[PDB]
Amino acid sequence: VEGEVQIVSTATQTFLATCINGVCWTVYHGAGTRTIASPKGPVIQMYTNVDQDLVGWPAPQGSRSLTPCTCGSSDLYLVTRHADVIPVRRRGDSRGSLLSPRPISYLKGSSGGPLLCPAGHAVGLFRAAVCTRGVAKAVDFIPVENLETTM
Amino acid sequence: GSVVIVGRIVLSGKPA
Ligand SMILES: [Zn+2]
Repeated sequence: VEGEVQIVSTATQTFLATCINGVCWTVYHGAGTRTIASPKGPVIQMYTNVDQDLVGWPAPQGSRSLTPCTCGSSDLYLVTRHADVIPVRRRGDSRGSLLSPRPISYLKGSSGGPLLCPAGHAVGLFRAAVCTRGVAKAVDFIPVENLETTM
Repeated sequence: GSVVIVGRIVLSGKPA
């Protein structure tokens, strides 16, 4: 079985990476310019865009890529590091509102994960949780278009 | 340092 989402870790933190179109993407605030481990040694990033808070390495072993969304839906679904699916209503180019706010703890460790559309295709990459007193009611995400463009 | 893969998630729930 191959996975589209990788649960990754650095010495300091744990987060997620998502394979889209042959590339393993994640948030620059989690990886930085770090290289990714492989059994033949570390492999350097293929893309790095601090502005978009995006980095990309060649897709790793045991993974499969996600297909970018093309339906244009606003009913998104966030997948957490625990495999939980959270419905999100898209509010704009890079933001959506949780249909049911969750305590921030529920979304921790998930940056880099995918925002999926009704067809399970990639809409964007979860960037950051937008909190209000410890409760995550919305999220910021990097549109797949930015990834497509970076490539 | 290096980013290591600690686990994986299959979106379809495929057991195989
Ligand atoms: Zn779609």
